Amino acid sequence: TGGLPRVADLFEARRPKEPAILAEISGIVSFGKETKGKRRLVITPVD
Amino acid sequence: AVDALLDNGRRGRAITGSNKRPLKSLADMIKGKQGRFRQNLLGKRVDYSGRSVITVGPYLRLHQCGLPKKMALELFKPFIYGKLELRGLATTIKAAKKMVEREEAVVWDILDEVIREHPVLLNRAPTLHRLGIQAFEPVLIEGKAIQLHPLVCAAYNADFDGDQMAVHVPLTLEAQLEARALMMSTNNILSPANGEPIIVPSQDVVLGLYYMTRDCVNAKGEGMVLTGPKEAERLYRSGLASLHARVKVRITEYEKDANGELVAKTSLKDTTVGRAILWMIVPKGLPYSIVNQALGKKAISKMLNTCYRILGLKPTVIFADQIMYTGFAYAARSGASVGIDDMVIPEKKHEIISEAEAEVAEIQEQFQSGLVTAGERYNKVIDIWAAANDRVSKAMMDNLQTETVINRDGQEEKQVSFNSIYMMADSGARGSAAQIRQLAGMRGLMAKPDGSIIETPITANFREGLNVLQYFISTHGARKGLADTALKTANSGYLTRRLVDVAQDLVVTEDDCGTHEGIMMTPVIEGGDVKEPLRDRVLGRVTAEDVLKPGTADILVPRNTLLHEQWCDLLEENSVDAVKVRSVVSCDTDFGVCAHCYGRDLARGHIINKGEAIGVIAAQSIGEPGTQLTSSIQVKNKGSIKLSNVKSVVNSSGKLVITSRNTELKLI
Amino acid sequence: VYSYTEKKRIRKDFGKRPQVLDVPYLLSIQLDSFQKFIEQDPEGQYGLEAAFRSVFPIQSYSGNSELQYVSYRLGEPVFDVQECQIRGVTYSAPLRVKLRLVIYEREAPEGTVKDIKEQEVYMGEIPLMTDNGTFVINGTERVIVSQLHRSPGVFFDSDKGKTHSSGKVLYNARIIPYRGSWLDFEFDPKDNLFVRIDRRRKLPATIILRALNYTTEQILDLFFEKVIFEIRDNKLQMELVPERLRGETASFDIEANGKVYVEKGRRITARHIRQLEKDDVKLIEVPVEYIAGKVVAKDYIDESTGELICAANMELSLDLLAKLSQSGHKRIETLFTNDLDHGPYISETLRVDPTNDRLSALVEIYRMMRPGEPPTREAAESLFENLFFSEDRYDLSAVGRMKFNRSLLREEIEGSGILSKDDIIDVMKKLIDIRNGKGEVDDIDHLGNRRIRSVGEMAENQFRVGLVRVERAVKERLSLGDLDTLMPQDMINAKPISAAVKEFFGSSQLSQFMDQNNPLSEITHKRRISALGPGGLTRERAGFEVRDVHPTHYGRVCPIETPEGPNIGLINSLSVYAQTNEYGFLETPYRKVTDGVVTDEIHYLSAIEEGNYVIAQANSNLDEEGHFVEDLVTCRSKGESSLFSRDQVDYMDVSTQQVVSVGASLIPFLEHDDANRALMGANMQRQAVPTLRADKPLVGTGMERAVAVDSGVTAVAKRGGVVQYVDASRIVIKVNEDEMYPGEAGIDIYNLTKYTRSNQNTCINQMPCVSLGEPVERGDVLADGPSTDLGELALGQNMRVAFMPWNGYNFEDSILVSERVVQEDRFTTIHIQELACVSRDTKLGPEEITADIPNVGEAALSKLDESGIVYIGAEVTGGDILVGKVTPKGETQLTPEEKLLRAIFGEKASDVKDSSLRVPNGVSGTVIDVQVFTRDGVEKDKRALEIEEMQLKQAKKDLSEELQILEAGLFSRIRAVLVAGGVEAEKLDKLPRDRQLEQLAEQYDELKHEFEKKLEAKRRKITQGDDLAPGVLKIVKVYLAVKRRIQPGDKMAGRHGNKGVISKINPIEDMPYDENGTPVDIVLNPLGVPSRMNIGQILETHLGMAAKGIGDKINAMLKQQQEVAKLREFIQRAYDLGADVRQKVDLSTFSDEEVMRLAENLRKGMPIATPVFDGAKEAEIKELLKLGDLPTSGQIRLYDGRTGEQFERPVTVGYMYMLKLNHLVDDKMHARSTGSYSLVTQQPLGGKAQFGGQRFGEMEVWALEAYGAAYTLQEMLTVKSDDVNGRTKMYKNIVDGNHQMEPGMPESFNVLLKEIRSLGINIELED
Repeated sequence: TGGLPRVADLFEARRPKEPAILAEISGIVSFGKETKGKRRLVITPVD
Repeated sequence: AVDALLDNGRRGRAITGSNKRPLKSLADMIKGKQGRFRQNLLGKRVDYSGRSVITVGPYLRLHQCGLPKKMALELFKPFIYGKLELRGLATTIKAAKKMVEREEAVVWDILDEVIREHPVLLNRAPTLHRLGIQAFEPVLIEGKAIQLHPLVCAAYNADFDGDQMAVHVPLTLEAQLEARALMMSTNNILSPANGEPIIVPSQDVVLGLYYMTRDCVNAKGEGMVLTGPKEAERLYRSGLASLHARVKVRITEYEKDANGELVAKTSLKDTTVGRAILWMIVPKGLPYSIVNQALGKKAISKMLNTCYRILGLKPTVIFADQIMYTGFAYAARSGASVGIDDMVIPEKKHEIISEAEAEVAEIQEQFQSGLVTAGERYNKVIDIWAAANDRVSKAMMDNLQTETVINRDGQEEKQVSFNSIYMMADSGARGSAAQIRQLAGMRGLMAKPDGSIIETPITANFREGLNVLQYFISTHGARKGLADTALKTANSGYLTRRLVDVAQDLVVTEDDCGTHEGIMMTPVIEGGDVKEPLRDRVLGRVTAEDVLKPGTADILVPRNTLLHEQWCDLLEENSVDAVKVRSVVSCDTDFGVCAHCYGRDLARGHIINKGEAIGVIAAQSIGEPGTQLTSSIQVKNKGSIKLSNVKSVVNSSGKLVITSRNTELKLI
Repeated sequence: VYSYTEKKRIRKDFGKRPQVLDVPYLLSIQLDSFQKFIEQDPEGQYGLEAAFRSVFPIQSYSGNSELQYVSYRLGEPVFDVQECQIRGVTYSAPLRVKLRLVIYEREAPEGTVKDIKEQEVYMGEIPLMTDNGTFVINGTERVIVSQLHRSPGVFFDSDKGKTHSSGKVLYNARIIPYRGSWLDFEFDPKDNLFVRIDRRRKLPATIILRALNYTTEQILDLFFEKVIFEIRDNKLQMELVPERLRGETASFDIEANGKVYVEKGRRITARHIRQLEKDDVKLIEVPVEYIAGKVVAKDYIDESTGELICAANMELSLDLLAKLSQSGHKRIETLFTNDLDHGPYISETLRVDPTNDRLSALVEIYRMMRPGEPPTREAAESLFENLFFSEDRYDLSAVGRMKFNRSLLREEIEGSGILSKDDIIDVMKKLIDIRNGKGEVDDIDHLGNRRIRSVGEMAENQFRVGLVRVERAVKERLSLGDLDTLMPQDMINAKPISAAVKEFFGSSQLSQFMDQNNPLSEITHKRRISALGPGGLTRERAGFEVRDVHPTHYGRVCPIETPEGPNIGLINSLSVYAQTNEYGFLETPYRKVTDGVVTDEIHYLSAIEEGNYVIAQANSNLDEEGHFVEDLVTCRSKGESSLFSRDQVDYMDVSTQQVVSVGASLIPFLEHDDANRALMGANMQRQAVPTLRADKPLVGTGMERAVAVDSGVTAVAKRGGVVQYVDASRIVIKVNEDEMYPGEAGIDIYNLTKYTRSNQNTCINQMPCVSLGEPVERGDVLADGPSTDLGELALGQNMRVAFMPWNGYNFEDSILVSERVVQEDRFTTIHIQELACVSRDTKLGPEEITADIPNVGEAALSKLDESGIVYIGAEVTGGDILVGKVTPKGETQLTPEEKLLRAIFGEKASDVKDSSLRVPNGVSGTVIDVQVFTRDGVEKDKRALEIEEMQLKQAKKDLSEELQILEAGLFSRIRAVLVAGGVEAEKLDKLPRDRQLEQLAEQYDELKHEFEKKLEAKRRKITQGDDLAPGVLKIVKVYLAVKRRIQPGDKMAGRHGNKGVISKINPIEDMPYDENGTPVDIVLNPLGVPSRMNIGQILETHLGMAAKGIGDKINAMLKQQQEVAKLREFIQRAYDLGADVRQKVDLSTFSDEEVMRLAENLRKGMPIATPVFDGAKEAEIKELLKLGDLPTSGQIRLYDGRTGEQFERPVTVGYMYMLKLNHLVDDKMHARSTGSYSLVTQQPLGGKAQFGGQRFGEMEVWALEAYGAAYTLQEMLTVKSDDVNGRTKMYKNIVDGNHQMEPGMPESFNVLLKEIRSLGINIELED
């Protein structure tokens, strides 16, 4: 929201609806296994 | 049987012979709700207390309040009993009862003896934050309501409607010392959320000093010379010249050119009589330049802040009181009245409404043909009426800004219009040109029951007529306001509840530990303008590392240094933008915090000491604001375009296209 | 135009707007509803008679005792309003019902054995509504505050985007029953026609159809269109019905007659249907696509080829097509639904309801009732048919059935009560319309879902309960009634009704204690619109939308009347001109405008009919009759307030004020005031102080007398005539013969309440306004209620208010007032309080009042007479004793050295103690009246008997008046009989009053005989009327009297929403005065306005300068002792001031004598009737300051009473009408630190009553944790008032003055250690 509501959830640190995921490790990322419900986001490190 | 002692354990609620009664529960009897029935709202009606409404009291000095005789009796008896059998003006304590049984004038003098320098604690009921608790000195008042020092009520947010303050007697010398240690009136000057001297002249006192220091073109005596602001005092109290005449008076402004020795600098100033009188109140050290303005509310609060910076604590305190007494004094000299015949309405207002009429008529007709759609027509309408209000603004605002011209040393040299409205609108006290302009100009489009906007404005202003139509537009507004605050209140309390919940055990209990870490402090340069500076974040903190200057290999702020005003002015002499400060989340102190990781910004400006349980003071300070909670970008900042880490390239037409997502545009 | 009223004081009729609606009695809106309820109307009138009719003929199974209904009769009002207010007995009348109790022959074609009619049966009483919409039952007036719930009819709901939770805008329905249970409906973009029954879970719609035993081809026979597919000579065609083509797209090249009417790729919107119904082409060629995707109805199998592939209800598939379209069927009748318009709801709802017969249907509806248990089948058919079809259960009536069927646009908007099959299905058809094409949804704010429970309607609710509550013991009593046994008052008692009526009209959330302080405050309490109530829109369910404002409430819902805070949209009350519409709506007054001419026909409508009619606004420019100036006029079309040709308006609003309530009307220039300070204004007039000298607002709106006449605070006259004997508690009237009853002449009487108490324990006194020898009119006043002047609503008093900053006595809320106020004692109140006393037998021993009084001497008895009771006007203070109360002691406590001495020195030596009712701690007042109640059966001793004799004298004096006037009148007839029998006129002059004889000689005696039964019936009510209560035989309620004046610290305000508290009432010696010398009386703060925006009070300030200015003209002209013509020069100026508003001139009336009174009445200003929105103008205002010797500006340069200089730039000065609030400092200042604490808990005794210490809260605790106050917090929640012994260990400590204690234990803390001690852990602090 931008007031009490969102700040309250800030205190419970609620994982959102569509959580923006961050790249786990430095390195190349690729695909694998098309939509079966999920999809492989194979982030293979180079280092 | 053991279970019968707890409650009945988890058996079946053991009753007694022919009587439904789960037998006496020790568990619930020492504890209960909200912990126990002491540490809960159930903490009984305290002794040494007096619960009643409050009243003003101008003549009430800085370090004091006024207390009713009757409450005084009920709240000082034991002292009088011990004092009557101590001196020998009563034989026994029961004989003492009899003297006060008739209220003997004798015991009132003994009452005096136990009131003269007896610290008192004042705590209101609607108090959710610590700024509702202070300490004072008694003054015998023949009345029913507890009088209070005016320039403190703003912090209390305690008005005149039904605010009942409870008085709590600091009986032990410790509590009495705590009064005159941290809870004293002169001990709660800044807000424990930010270092500003929290009490800013609200409205009455502001206007007083506003009608004092002010300039114009026409004024009796404008031009003569005086060798002192003292005779300047005896010049206007008599009234042989006007309060805004530019008169040469020799004011002796001072300056702490030394480290405590304020070198004297006698200067001559062609100044207005009002601000000249303002100086007799101004403590030496402060520069005359700060009181050579047309008075501003932001300036008037930071004036005491700079009087706290330059002159320190003491000079600021005593000065604040002097202001209050003359605040009322010249407030009366103004006789700042406003009635129907004193207001002014532009007949250019109904002229802009004529314009505002034309356009909307034509747009609805475009819809009758079928050009603009309903929504298209919607916003179109809204925009022209908003711009119309700005024209109504550039109407009533310039009108009431400088339209008064007076014959003086030429044709008719204009001076800023002395309109009361103008004074409130420039003092900052209560004059909000937006409210005022919904009052004298077209109020505008009010929201709708949906949460959107009724495209119909409140054309007819408040001074002039209003219809039932305009009312119902604004009806959602009334509703809206009430609802939100009425509930934000409750949630803000549970907000502070969760805050105490989280930090109870944290105490600053060390000074230096062993960490050379903290986090990077950076100004929130985002969007257009640079909002929060590097300075105002670090203002009142402790430098983490040895920081270099934009100039290389030249350290300006050594590692452990307390950054205050001058050092912050030092930070802004060069162009250092990023500095690290030792953070408390990086604080190596085990189960506690060290001062070299916390800082100094508190309810004072000095070093945080060991003994300051900070967890809960954070709760209150942060939970307080609960009630106040709710295409093609052309660059407007004039600077150099610096492409940071972005890989752009020139192709046909010379367009510097972008091929990377990390396009961070900066304005070096 | 005038009455004797205007002769005493004419209010200057200032109005400019042509008015038409004669404001009715403002509580007739309650009276009339009550009138349609209880009234002799056996015709079938919707009320008591239709109510009883509904329940009658009352009988059960095989009892053979059908009870019929005849009529009823109501007794006499037991007491008068006055006695009901003084003693506190219910004001009602015995319901004497005439029940036709007819017993029938057992097992015969109903032959009568006894056709008895049992009359006047006592079925309890019914509170008669006093003609001011009031109800005095116990003590003072409690009133039935109207409520509001869901209007009985039918509902359609939205809940779009939030209750859909996907973006699929929902639009469903409901059916709000009148008397039974709900019937909800569904319709989501999920494609669902469901029905949530009664309240519980959602069931398929078809679950009802099959309970009625519905065959599939009876259900689909009514719902949709059947598409006739025809295969002629093995070619596929369809009989084109373009009417069905709504919601169908052009997939194949739509060919008809060979012509391509529809190219492939552009839906058949509303164009190609025109092109096909121009020649009605119902023969088209279709390939294969168009048919493969449908569902068939009849049973057509493969008749030429030979296979079982299709029977009933099947669609087409890719494999089997092979034999389907080559088989060749002649008439293929399918079903029809389309994915755009007609949603296949019911066609899929049968596919959700796994039933197909009555049995199964019954079962699943029972599961909606009680889930988990299996039903039977016979108790299942009983359940079903009796939930919505039993007339002894489900009812809707003409209210529910009108809004039901008119919302269905039918004509059967009156008739049945039970459900009709095709009507439930038509609402279902309308719901299909709602989720596909037509139909809209009813929002809660529109009257559509709002029913106004009225006073009489709420009575029918409580009384219907009474009917059935006792009936469960009446019905079976009819079965258990053989022949000569059951009779009225053998089945029906009084309690079964008493325990219900007294429970809802005595103390209920919709029938509460009327806040009594201001007559206006009283009307705004009696006449009120609550959104809360028994089954109303509460604050735990209704959120913010139910609270908001809706346009349709113009002229009915004043959003201004409501407390300030959370509850702000469920308290909003009615608009004055409005009246209750029969179905639960509101008759909205209008004016019939025959297009271009304003007729004076005022029409009452609703908000629903408002949507069909276009209405002009009252506040518009009309001319001469109603020939609208501009070509355009404000026309509220169908919700939109646009501009139209004036020749189209069907109606027009009554008056410009026709939108708000009383508290807003009486305050002018709201056309300049802010809505926020408008609500604040509303709030404070309802809290209008009961002042001593009640002055009426000079500049009102003309509803002053209107308050007096529409309220019941002033004793009005029901006949005109010369007053004969006016004292104070009595006003004896002689009535003029033109309206003097030919029934025992006609001498009326009006008894005035003299210095009594109220709910607020504030004083009420009807002050005699009529002197001796002054005639009245049928409709004038005799007394003055609290805060009234000559009947006229006089709340507070107006003073010379100013707006100048002046030494901090005006900081935003701080107010500064002249000491002259309390120096004249103009603003003072009287608080007469009642304190109950108990005596006469406590099981421990029969109690006696005072009798044996120890623990005192004779000093206390100086005011405790020969009864031990307090004097007839004492000055009791501090801790004295009001009345003596004795109570016995105890067995276990008597010592052996006093058991022996006990059985010697009398029967009661040391047993009876002194536990009297004492003067409340902390009060110093005066006992005025003693309300005593002798033991029911046995009298008191002497004092209570002295009070009876006291009452006796006060009553005797009055009844003798009405006696001697008729007794001596007919004596004059006897003075005419002796003349006829030989003149003895002068002989009777010399003879005593004892000297056609039969005739009047005997009538003299009867009037005296009447006089006897008069006072004895009166003393009947004096002697045995002291019934107290079972247990407490003798009750003594004392009446103290305490004047509380105006002092520094009291919260005072005004009308325009300007609050504040007097900071320091200063001596009149500091008051800034003008050139004249007359100081100012009020000094307020200016700074608020530019953000407060209540400028009307700065206009009222300048107009106030004028309203009083003219008064000072006549004031000084009367000092010159000038003639009637000089004052009339001024009257004419002040009548034709400076504009053309219709002043309604007189001068044919006595503009000499009739105005000579007005002279010394108008010398202190002039009462004006000014219209708020459409009344006074600035041109007229400045004209009156010019018409007075006042400054055109209204701003004089004053000279400080503490200086004497000119407050530079003339200051705002003039009069404004002040208004003190009921917030008093004696109800705020309660000091408690030391005293006594409770016994049940360590919590102190009291609160905001006796002993008011600070009930320290948990969050202030947290403030002390934000500070370093730890040691003080220690003693705070422990040693101070929490440790039962630690407090004394501190009291005996500071009587030495030593502030030094040790770390003591919270002792219960010591018991907490023993708690863990009896478990497993334990305390043994080591080292």
